[PDB]
Amino acid sequence: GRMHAPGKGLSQSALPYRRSVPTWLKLTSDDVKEQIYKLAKKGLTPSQIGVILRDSHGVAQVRFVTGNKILRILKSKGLAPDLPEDLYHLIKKAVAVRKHLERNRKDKDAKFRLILIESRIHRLARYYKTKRVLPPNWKYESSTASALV
Amino acid sequence: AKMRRAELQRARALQSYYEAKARREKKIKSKKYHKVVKKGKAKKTLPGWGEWGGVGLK
Amino acid sequence: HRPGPLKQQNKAHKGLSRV
Amino acid sequence: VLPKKEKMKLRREQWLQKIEAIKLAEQKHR
Amino acid sequence: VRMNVLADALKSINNAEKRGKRQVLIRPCSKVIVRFLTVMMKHGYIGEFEIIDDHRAGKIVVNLTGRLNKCGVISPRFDVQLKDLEKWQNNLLPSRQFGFIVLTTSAGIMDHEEARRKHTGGKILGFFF
Amino acid sequence: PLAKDLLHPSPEEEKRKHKKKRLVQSPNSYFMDVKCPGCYKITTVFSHAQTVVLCVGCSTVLCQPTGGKARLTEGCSFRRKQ
RNA sequence: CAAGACGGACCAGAGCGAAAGCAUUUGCCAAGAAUGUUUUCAUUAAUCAAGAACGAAAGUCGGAGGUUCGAAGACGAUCCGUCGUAGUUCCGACCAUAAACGAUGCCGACCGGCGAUGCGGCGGCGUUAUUCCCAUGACCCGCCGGGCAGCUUCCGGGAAACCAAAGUCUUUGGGUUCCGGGGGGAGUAUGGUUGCAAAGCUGAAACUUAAAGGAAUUGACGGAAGGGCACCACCAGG
RNA sequence: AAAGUUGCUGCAGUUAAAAAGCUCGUAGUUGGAUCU
Repeated sequence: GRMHAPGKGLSQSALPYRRSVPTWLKLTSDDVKEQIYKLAKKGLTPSQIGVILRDSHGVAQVRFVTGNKILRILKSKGLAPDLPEDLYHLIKKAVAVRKHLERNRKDKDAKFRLILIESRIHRLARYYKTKRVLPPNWKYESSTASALV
Repeated sequence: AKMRRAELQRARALQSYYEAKARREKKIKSKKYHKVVKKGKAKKTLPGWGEWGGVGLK
Repeated sequence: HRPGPLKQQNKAHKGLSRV
Repeated sequence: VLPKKEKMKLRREQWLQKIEAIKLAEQKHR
Repeated sequence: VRMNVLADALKSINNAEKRGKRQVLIRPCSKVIVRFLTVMMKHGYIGEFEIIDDHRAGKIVVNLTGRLNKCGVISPRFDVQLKDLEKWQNNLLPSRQFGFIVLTTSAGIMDHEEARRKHTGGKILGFFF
Repeated sequence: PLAKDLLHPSPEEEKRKHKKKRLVQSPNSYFMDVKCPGCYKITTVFSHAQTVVLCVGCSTVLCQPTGGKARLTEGCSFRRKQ
């Protein structure tokens, strides 16, 4: 079930059993990696890179073709951000909700949802501190939240 | 064909009334109500429409 | 006399120191 | 209907009866 | 959430057996589940099974035969010293002949008779009669 | 009743089931190749694409994203691929 | 003409929300479930002592406004009526309690049928947008997913009412939280703690008792009600 | 000891004593598959 919602939905992606590249795909691994590099230089999150490569160029799975996932490809070249993209999106949402709250003080629903968001932030920050992605002195603070975005 | 269509529409309406009554009764958890209903179950050309239909004129 | 089912009776709500 | 004491006794007795029947059936296989 | 997939497998098999089904699907597969099913196979309790391999944790389709009365997990995995083993079967088995405590020992996953022959103890996983 | 081979389901049942709940899960989407009406070029487009897909040479909108399957522009030709 | 209040009928078998709750149009703002997905991360999760957010109504402290209703109160009758104080309305602080109900923790698996409904998606002839000039909306058929709610059932369970969970339980172990231990004394005394207050949270013992309680099936029973008959009953009469 | 009226083995918590107003809300308890 959902981590803060009462929903329990099944919807997700289902990978096929064939891990082999299809015969009709003529793109080599380095061409796909060059597309990844120019897309990241356009300023795109790895999720957006995967969606664009799936839709327009027909690359179904980047790891099945190149052998590495998008974040590792961007990391080896060095075009990867300091904080991860899910934590970035959560902190951006928390900043937006806090701005809405400072303009609108009666919205107790917005207060409850902000508490939900920053609890999700605390769980993800604990995970990233445990596996050494974030430095151990990193801490999410309310005023420092907009400074990260 | 169309008669079965009208029959199905009537069936939908009747099932609506029946399911409304069913939910209303299923909310009731009092034992006296269930005991009484158990006792009850164990116990068991036209003038008009067209034009002015009258004596003076039709 | 014992009242019947038709009779209205509502179910009750249950609510020194050692020295 | 009937008290739970002899229902428990009947259930455990019939269970031991299936235990003995399957024991004799499995002993017959040797 | 889902913890102890062996419990889920054994409950699924027991519920399938009580309805008089012949064939049951088990997800997810595991090494411990396959070893337990092989142990029940060698004693002639759950017939035949086949492992469907997708690129996830797999599934198992098991051919039930009819002899099995109750297969069950024991959670948590209690340590079974070789003396204590005797007590354990008097707690779980309805007789001293049939039924099976399954132990994981350093000699493998096996039943209590074979663990007594190999003279070793381990963690209790279940029982089936 | 109570007698069927779970190991060998028929194509109609395995097609009918949810994409995760099959014997082995498999997607329902596909990659299809599209010819623009104003050109001859081949574009490989995901069936459930979330991005609007422009022609690399003509810059004509091939498909518009919807809730499920993508909505092709009228005039475009498409073929199922692989 | 004005002031405050409130959004009926449509309005449900509906929907949304963590709960309390939520019904005039329009615009803005920031959230959200489900669905779809050959995106990404790759165990990041489940459950709660501590601590914190929200919490109907009534209530308390400052303002504003006071149409209706209205605790108290003044009158008139003898559970009602006239007038109407605090309040009910808005803003800012508190209080944190309800039959705050499914008198029914949360997360996970397995285990019958049916045809209805809300949202999303997929496939498909047809009718419609005064035969619509292709799509699109509205209907129609079927399927899939997460829902709300029914009917049915020797799945099993229960003391029974009944429950598709209140099942998979003496054949007794998926994970974890709160909590009861005969009836009273008694939510009392005492101490602590929160609160401006009203009160809230925590909470005994001495003693006393043989019961307390839950579920269901039932004869007789002075009577009571619906009818019918009779000039040894009645109306009008002799 | 009977007693499964202290219940780890091994009780219960709709209607009998009993599930917290509700959810975010650290510690402690539990944690998917995989390496001969």
